[PDB]
Amino acid sequence: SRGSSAGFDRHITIFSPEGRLYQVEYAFKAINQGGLTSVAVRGKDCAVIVTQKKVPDKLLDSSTVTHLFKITENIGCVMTGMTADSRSQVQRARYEAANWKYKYGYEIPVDMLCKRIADISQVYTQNAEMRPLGCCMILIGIDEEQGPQVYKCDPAGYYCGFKATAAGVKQTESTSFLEKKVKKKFDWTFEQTVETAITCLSTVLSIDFKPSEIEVGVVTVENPKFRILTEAEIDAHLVALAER
Amino acid sequence: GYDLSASTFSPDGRVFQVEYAMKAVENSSTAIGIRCKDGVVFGVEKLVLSKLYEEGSNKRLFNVDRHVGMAVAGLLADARSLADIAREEASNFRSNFGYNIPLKHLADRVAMYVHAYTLYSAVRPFGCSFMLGSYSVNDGAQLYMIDPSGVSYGYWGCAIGKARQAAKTEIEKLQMKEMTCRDIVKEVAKIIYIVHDEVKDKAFELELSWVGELTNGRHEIVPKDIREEAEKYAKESLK
Amino acid sequence: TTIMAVQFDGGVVLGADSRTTTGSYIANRVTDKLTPIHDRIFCCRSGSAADTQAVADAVTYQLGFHSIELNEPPLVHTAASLFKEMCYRYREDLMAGIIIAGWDPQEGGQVYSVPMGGMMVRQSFAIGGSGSSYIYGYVDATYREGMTKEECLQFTANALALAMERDGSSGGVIRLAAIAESGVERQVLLGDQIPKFAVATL
Amino acid sequence: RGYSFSLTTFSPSGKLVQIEYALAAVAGGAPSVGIKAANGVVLATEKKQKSILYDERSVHKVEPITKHIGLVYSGMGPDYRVLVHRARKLAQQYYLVYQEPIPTAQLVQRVASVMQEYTQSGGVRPFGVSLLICGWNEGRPYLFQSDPSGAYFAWKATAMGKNYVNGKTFLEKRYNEDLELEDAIHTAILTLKESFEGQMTEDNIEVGICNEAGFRRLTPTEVKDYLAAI
Amino acid sequence: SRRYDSRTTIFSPEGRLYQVEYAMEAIGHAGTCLGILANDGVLLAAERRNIHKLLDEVFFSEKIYKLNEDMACSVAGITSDANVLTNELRLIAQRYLLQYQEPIPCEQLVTALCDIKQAYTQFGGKRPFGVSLLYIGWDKHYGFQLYQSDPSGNYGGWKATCIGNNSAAAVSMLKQDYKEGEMTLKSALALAIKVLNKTMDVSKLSAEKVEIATLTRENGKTVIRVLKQKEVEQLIKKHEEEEAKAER
Amino acid sequence: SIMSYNGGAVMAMKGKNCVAIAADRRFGIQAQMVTTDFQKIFPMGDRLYIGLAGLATDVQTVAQRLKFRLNLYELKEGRQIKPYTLMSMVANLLYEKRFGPYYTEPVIAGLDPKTFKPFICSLDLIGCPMVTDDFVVSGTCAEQMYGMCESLWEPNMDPDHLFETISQAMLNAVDRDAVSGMGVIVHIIEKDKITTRTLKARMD
Amino acid sequence: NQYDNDVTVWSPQGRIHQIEYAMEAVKQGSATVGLKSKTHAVLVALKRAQSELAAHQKKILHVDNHIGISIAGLTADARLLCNFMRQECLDSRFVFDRPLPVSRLVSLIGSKTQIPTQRYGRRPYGVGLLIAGYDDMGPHIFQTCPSANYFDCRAMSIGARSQSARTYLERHMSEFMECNLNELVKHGLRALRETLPAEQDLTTKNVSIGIVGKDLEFTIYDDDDVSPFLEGLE
Amino acid sequence: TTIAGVVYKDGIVLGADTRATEGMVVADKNCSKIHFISPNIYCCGAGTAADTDMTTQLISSNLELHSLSTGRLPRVVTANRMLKQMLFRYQGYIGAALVLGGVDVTGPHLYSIYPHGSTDKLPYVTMGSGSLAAMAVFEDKFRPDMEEEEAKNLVSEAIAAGIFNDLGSGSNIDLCVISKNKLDFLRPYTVPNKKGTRLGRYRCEKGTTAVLTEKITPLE
Ligand SMILES: [Cl-]
Ligand SMILES: [Cl-]
Ligand SMILES: [Cl-]
Ligand SMILES: [Cl-]
Ligand SMILES: [Cl-]
Ligand SMILES: [Cl-]
Ligand SMILES: [Cl-]
Ligand SMILES: [Cl-]
Ligand SMILES: [Cl-]
Ligand SMILES: [Cl-]
Ligand SMILES: [Cl-]
Ligand SMILES: [Cl-]
Ligand SMILES: [Cl-]
Ligand SMILES: [Cl-]
Ligand SMILES: [Cl-]
Ligand SMILES: [Cl-]
Ligand SMILES: [Cl-]
Ligand SMILES: [Cl-]
Ligand SMILES: [Cl-]
Ligand SMILES: [Cl-]
Ligand SMILES: [Cl-]
Ligand SMILES: [K+]
Ligand SMILES: [K+]
Ligand SMILES: [Mg+2]
Ligand SMILES: [Mg+2]
Ligand SMILES: [Mg+2]
Repeated sequence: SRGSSAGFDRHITIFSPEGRLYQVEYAFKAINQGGLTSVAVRGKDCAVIVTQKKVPDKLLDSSTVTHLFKITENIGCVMTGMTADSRSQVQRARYEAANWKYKYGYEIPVDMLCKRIADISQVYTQNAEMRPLGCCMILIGIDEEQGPQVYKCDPAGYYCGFKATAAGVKQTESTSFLEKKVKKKFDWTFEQTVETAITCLSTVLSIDFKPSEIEVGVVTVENPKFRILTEAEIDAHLVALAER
Repeated sequence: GYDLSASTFSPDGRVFQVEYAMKAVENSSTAIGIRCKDGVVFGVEKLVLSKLYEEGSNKRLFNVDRHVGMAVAGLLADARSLADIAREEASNFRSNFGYNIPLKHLADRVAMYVHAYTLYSAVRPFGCSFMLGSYSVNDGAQLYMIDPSGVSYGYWGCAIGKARQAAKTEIEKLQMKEMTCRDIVKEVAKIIYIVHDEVKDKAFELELSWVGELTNGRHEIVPKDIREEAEKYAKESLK
Repeated sequence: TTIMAVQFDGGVVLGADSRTTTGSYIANRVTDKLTPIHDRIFCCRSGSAADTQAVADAVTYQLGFHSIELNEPPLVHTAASLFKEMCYRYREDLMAGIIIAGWDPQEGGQVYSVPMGGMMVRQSFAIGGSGSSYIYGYVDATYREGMTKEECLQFTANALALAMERDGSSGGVIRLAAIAESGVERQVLLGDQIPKFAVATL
Repeated sequence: RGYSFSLTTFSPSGKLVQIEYALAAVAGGAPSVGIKAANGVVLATEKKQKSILYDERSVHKVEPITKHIGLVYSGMGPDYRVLVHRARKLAQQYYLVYQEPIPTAQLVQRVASVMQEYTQSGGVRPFGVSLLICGWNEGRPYLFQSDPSGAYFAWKATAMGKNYVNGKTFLEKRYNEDLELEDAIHTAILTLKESFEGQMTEDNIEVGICNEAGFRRLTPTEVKDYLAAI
Repeated sequence: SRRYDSRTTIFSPEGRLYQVEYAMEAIGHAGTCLGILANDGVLLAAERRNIHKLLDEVFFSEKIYKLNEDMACSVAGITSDANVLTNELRLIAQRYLLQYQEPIPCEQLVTALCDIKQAYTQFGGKRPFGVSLLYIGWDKHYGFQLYQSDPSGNYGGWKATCIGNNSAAAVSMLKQDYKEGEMTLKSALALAIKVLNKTMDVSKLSAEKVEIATLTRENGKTVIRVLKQKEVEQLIKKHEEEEAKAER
Repeated sequence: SIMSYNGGAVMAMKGKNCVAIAADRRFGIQAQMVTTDFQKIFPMGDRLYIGLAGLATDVQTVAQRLKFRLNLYELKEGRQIKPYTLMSMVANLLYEKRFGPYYTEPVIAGLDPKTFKPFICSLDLIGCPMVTDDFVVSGTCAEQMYGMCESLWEPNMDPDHLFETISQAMLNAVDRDAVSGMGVIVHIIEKDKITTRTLKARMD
Repeated sequence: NQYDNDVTVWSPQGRIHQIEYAMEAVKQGSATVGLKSKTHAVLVALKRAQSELAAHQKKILHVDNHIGISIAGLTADARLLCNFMRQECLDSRFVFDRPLPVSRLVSLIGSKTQIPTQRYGRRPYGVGLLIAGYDDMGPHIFQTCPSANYFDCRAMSIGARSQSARTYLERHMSEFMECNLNELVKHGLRALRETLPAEQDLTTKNVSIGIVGKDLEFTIYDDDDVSPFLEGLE
Repeated sequence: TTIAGVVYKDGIVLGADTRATEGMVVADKNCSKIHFISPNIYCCGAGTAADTDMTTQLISSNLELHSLSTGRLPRVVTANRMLKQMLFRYQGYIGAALVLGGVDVTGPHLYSIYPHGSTDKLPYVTMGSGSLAAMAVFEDKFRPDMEEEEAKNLVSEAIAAGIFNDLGSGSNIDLCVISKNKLDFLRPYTVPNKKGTRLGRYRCEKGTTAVLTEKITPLE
C-alpha cells in the first residue's frame, strides 16, 4: 500500500492492492487535458452554467464551438473534458430523457437523468473491455417542488446535487471560492447567481473576460426552458460587474 | 506499456492509440477546404507514387450525398470505409425522415461512429481525418472536419495532413467570406502548390471539388478546364 | 369519425368530431381527436383508437428526439414522413387514417393525408374518417382557393357539422385548432354553436 | 464483445486476491454501523461530505428496498447503486410470484448471489462494497452484512468501513440483548463519533430504522434531536 | 483479449491444472469438516468459523445444507461458491424427482454436480469453484452413504473422511479408531468429537465452535437433524470424562 | 369440451379449526371407465392439500411441477409454505401458460403451519385465485356441487359434521353426473391429524 | 515490437506492422504483370514449381466473362477473395442482368478487405491481385493490396523482383494504348522476363497468360497454348 | 362486472360490484375488483379476471420500482402509459378493461383503459357488462365538482344499476375514495344483496354416511 500495483491494475479496471481503480483515476486526469474550467450555480430563482469558450484558431466557425448542450427543452448541460466522449454522453442523455418521457408520460427529473448517466458510467468502471469516458457532465433544470437544480456526474459514476460546483482545470480553486462565498450568505444560498458564476471563473483564471470568451446557459423558475445567452446579453453582465 | 489499446488510459489521462492514429493522418499529404460566400471548395495534394497509375487513381475526394462532399487524409482504406458509413447515414436519413440530411447532423453522426472506435481493445481507431462540405439556399455553405478521436467542428477554412500549419497560414490571408467559389478554386490550387515540397516528394496531382450556388447545391468535381486554369495560376504565382 | 384540415396563407385549420364508438355504443362523446405531435404540428386521428394513439405517441417520441438533435423546429413534412413510415410498414396490423397538419418556418402551413395503407400526399385540404363520405360533394362545391383563417374555420365547422348529422359514427362536439407562426389556438363548438341546417319537412 | 475469462482467480496460496482488494476498498470507505435492538434495527453512516456546497438531501446512502427492508454500505458508492437497484428488482420479482414481501434473509441470499457472480463471471471485477441490510418479518428484526465475495452473515451489531475493528470492540462493550431501539440509535451514533473527525451535524450522518411499522430514513430534524445528547 | 486472459483452463507442463490445485489450497485452510458412516446412520461434524460474540444466529446451521428429503451436505472452502453449488444440487435433485418420481440416488447427485465442476476445469476460461463437499444420505440401492468431492470434479465414497483444516491428521485418527462394519451413530459421534478435539489445536473445544448433523432412518422415512447445543456439550463432557479413564 | 374428456370432481370445505377436501375416484376416457382409484388430491404439506379436476394428464403434470417448485421453496426458505402462498405459487405457475393453459382448475385446502387457521381456495385454469370462507368446487358437476353445498354447509362445523356435509355434498352431486364418481375419497385436516376415508358410493 | 502482433495496434509512427507484414507475403510471391491497350487487358504470370516433377501453381483465375485475376501471396486467401468476387459478379447479373462494372467490384474488394484490419483477432488478407477486366468504360487493370487499398493502373507488376517489371513497363507504357493484342502480350512477357535470373527463360511450363477485351471473354492460356505468344519474342 | 369512477371536487371515487362468474354461474360472491396500484392510485378491473389481476399487479410492482428510484409519489399518467403500452403490445389478447383513478402532484385524474390499449381521460367512466346501466346513472345525475358524499352516492347508485340490471353483476358495492389527504378503501360499502335464510335443517349426524375405509395419521 501507498501507491502499490500488481498485475494489470494500471491497464484495466481491476482493484489495486489498496482497493483503488487506477484507470478511473486516470479518466479524471483526462478531463483536464482539454485545458478548460466550467462553473455552475443555483439560487432560489435560477440555475446557471458558465464555461470558457476558447477559439485559438481564427479559421474555426466559432458558432460551432460550444460546451453547452440542450438535453430536453427544460434541461441544459455543460460538458468538461474530452470532447468526443462528451458528445457521446450528451447523445445518451438526450436518448435517456426522450425514452423516459415516452414510457412514463412526464419529463425526466434532473436528478434522475444525472443518476442514469452516472449508472451507465459505473458499468465502465467494472467491466474490463472498455475505458471510462474522460468527461464530466453538469446538468441544470427546475424541479417543480425543489426549485432550480445543479447536478454533476463523473467518470467514477459518482453524482451529486449542489448549491454550486465546478469542473476541469480549476475545479479546486472554484470550489474554494464558492465555499467561501456561501458561508457569508444567509441560509447558505446564492442570490446573484449569474454574477457569482462569472466572478468565480474570472478569479480562478485571472482573466476579466470579453463576451466572446465565455458561454452562459440558464433555467429559471419563471422561464424553465433552457436558454443560451447571446454575446450582448453576456456583455451586459460583464459591464454591470465592471461598474461598482 | 500504456499505449497498446484504446481502452487504456495512460497515467496522464491520454489515449495513445488515438494519438497514434492521428500520426497516420499527419504523415499524409495535405488536403484543404475553404468555405466562401456561395459554397465550399476542396483541394488535395495527391501524391503520385508510381507513374504506372492512371490519372484519378486513389481519389481523396468523394460524393457522400448529392449535396455533400468529403475530403480525406490518412490511411485511405479507413477513409473509404468512412465514406461508406457517411453514405449509408445520408441514405438512411432520407428514407426515415424524407429529406436531405443537414450537414451538421451528418457530421455529428459519422463523428459518433468514429468515436465508437476509441473506447475498446476490440477495435482500433480510424487512421483518417476528413472534411464534409455542402451548400443550400436555406443552410448556406458549411464545412466541417472530423478527426480520429471523433471531434467535429465547423470551419471557414481547414487543412489536414502534413503541411496543415503552412496551409492554414496561407488560408488566413484570404477574405473568404466575401469571395465566390470560382475565385476560391484558384486560391486553393495556389495554396496546395505553396505547401507542396517539390524536393522531398516529386509528383502530385491536384484534385479539386466543389459544392455551391454555381453547382446548384450538388457536390461535383471541378471541371477539367477550370482545374487546369487554376493550376496554371498557382504555378505562375509560385515563380 | 370525421376529420378535416385546411391550408391558408400562414397556417392551417384542423377539426374533428368527438364521437368514439364500440359497435353502436358511444364510449366517449367528447373525444379529443386532434393530438399535438410538436409545438406547431398536429395529427387528426381516425380508425382504431388503440392504433392511432400508439402510432401518435411513437411519432411524438421520434420527432421530439430528432428536433433536439437538430436544434431546430421540425418540418411538417418530417412529421408526415414518420407517420407514413410507420403506417406503411405496419399497414397489415393497423387501422389508422391520419391527417398531419401544421406550420414550419420553411414551408408554412401544410396538410398531409396518410390514409389507410400508408401512402402520403400533400393536399390543400383533406378529409377522412367514416363521416367523410357524406361531405365530399359539399367540400368540392364549397372550397375556394385563398380562404382566410376565419373562412377556413367556418368551412371546417360546417363540413364537420353536416358529416356529424348524417354519420351515426360521428357526433358530439366539434374540436377546432388553428396553427400559425404565432402558435396554436384551440376551441370547441358545442350545442347551439354547431352550425345548423334544417331537416327538410313537407 | 465482452471478455469471457475470469478476472478473479486463485493465487498459489489459495487466495482470491481481487476479492481481498475489494475488501480493502470497503475498509477505506466511510464508516457504517448497524445495531439490532430487541424491537428494531438501526443503520447509521457517516457522509464523507466535504463542502457546504453539497446538497446533502440529493443522494442517500441509507436506502429503502421494500416497505420492510433497507440497506447501507461502506466502500464504493456507484457499485452500491447497482446492488440497490438489483435488490429492489429481486424483491419485486419475489412479490409477484408469492404475493408476500420477501423475507429479509431471502433478499440477502439473492443479493449475495449477485455479488458472487462478479467474482467469477467473465470480464468483470468484484463489487467494492459491503452491505448492511436490515428488515423485519416473522414479527422479528434482522441485521445482515453481505461482503464482496458474496458471503453473508447475520449480526446483532457490527461496523464496517474505516476504523471498523475498533467500532466492533466499541459495540461488544456496549450492546445488550434486551436493548430498545431508541437507545440503540444513540449507541449507533456514538459508535460513529468514535471515528468521526469534524463535528457531527444532522447533515453529515444518515440514519435509517426498521421495526414492525417498516423501514424508513430518519429525517434531518429527528437526527438533530438524537444529536443534542451527543 | 489475449494479454489479460490468465488462462484458467489450460495444462501446465507436468500435466497439471494449477487453478484446481490452488483452489485445493484454499480448502485446506477452511474449517475442518468430517463425515462418519455407521450401521444405523451417518453424520457430519464441522468447525464453525462464524464464532464472533456479536454474530446473531438465525439459520439452523452455518455449513450443513439439506439437499432433498434423503440427503445433506457440508462444505469447506469459499462460502459464496458453496451457496451456488448447493443451490445447484437441490435443483438437480428436484429435476430427477420430477422426471422419475423417486429420490435421486446419492451417487447420482454427486456425479451430476462433479460433471459441472469438471467442465469448469476444461473449458470456459473461468476460475473453478473453491469448494470441497461431504455428502451424507440414504437411498434404496446402497443404504447409508458418505461421499466427498473436490474442485477437480473428482469424488469418492468413504466410510469416514475429512476435508479442510488439518485433514491429514484427522484421517490418521480415523484410520486408527474407525471399526469397519461395527460403528454405531453413538460411537461415530464419540469419534467425531475425539477427532475435532485433536484437530482444532487453536484451541480448547466448545459447543459454540462445532456443528453436528445426523442422518438416520425412522419408520421408512429419512430424518436429518442438527444437534442442539445441549447435546453437543453432553458429548464433549463425555469425551472429557473418557480421557480421565485413559491411564488407569 | 376438453374439461370433460376425463370427467371428475373436487371440492373443499371449511369448518371451525379444520378443513375438508374430497374427490371422485374415476379415471375415464369419454364414456369408458379405465380405473377406479385415480388420485386427484395431493399433499403439499402436513396440513395442506391440493385437489385437481380436469384433464388427467394436466392434473398429474400440475401436481408434479408444483411439487418441484414447492420443494425448492421449502429448502431455500426456512419453512413450510403458508396456504395463501401456495395459492400464489400455483397462480403464477398456471398464468405462465396463459396462452396454452393446463386444463385443470385446482382447489386448495389446509391449515396455516404456524397458526392452524383454516384456508380454502380455488383457481381457474389460468390462475385467477378465489378465496372463500365456506367452500369451493371444481369439475364436470360444479352446478350439482354448488347446489349441495349451498343447501347443506353451515359455519363453524366440528370435524364430524364437516365430514358428513362434504361427503353428502359429493355423493349426491356426482350421482347426477355421468362422468364423475366411481367412488369418493375425503381427507379431513385437523391440527393434530389427518383422517382419510373412502365412502360407500355408487359404481355406475 | 509490442506493436507488431495485432492488426489493431497502431505504432507510435502511425503504422500498422501486421498490414506491412501481410504485404511481404505478396512481395515474396512469384511475379505477375498486368497491362492494357485501348481494346484489351492482359495478365501474364510466372508459375513457381515446387519440385522438377510438379505442374506449376495456378496464378490466373476466371472471375466472370469480363473479369479475371492474377494472384500473389497466400493462395488460400487468393481463393477466398476470388470466390467473393465471383459471387459479387453473379449477384449483379442475377439482379440487373448486366456485368458488374470492374471499378465497382474493386470497391467491394476494398471494403471487404478493410474490415479485418480494424478488429482484434482478425488479420489482413495476405494476397495481392492484378485484376484485368473489360466493361463500358473499356479495359482495366486494377491492383489490390493487403492494406485494402487499390489502384487503377496503366500497367502493373507485383511479386518477387517486380521492380524490374515495373521499370520495363514505365519505359514502354506510352506505346501500350495503340498496341494490337500480340504486341501487348509480347510487352507483358518482356516485362515478366526482366524478373528472371539471367540464366533462365520463359517457357511453356512457367508462363500463364490471361486476356479479355472488346471481342473476347476472359480466357486463360497455359502450357502448349502459350507457345504462339512465346515464339517471335523476336 | 360493473366498475366505474368519477372525478369530484377534491378527488376520485372508484366503484365496483363483487360478482365473478364462470359461464352463467356465480363462482365468487365477493371478489375484489378495486386493485392497489400505488398508495395514491387504484384501478378497477373488468374482463378476464386472471388478466386484470396480473396486469394491475405487474404495473403496481413496476411503479413501486419507479417511485423507489425517483423518491416521489407516482403519477396517474405513468400508470396509464405503462398499462396501455403493455395492452397494446398484446393486441387485445390480455382481456383487461380498467378504470384507473388517482391523485398526484397535478391533482385528480381518471382514465378508462381498453384491452387493445386505447385510453380515454374523462371525468366519469364505466366498464364491464354493467357499464351502460352505470353510465345511464352518470349521464342523468353527474355534476362537475361534487362534494365527497354526493360523489360516493352517485358512484354507488351507478354500481347498483349494474348490479340489478346486468346478470353479470351482483352482490356488494365496494368504493375507493382518493383525495390529496385521504384514502378510504370501503370494502364493502354496501351489501344490497343477501342470501335468504334456510327453513329446514340437514344437520346429518355421525354415521349417516357409510364408510368403506378409514386411516388416521397423527401429526406433530
Ligand atoms: Cl414522448
Ligand atoms: Cl450571491
Ligand atoms: Cl491533420
Ligand atoms: Cl381516440
Ligand atoms: Cl383512410
Ligand atoms: Cl382517413
Ligand atoms: Cl373512422
Ligand atoms: Cl358523440
Ligand atoms: Cl474473451
Ligand atoms: Cl433503483
Ligand atoms: Cl414488497
Ligand atoms: Cl425512507
Ligand atoms: Cl425432496
Ligand atoms: Cl427427493
Ligand atoms: Cl415447472
Ligand atoms: Cl505467389
Ligand atoms: Cl500460400
Ligand atoms: Cl497500400
Ligand atoms: Cl510486390
Ligand atoms: Cl398517456
Ligand atoms: Cl365484464
Ligand atoms: K473498464
Ligand atoms: K351522428
Ligand atoms: Mg356419476
Ligand atoms: Mg355406468
Ligand atoms: Mg391491432
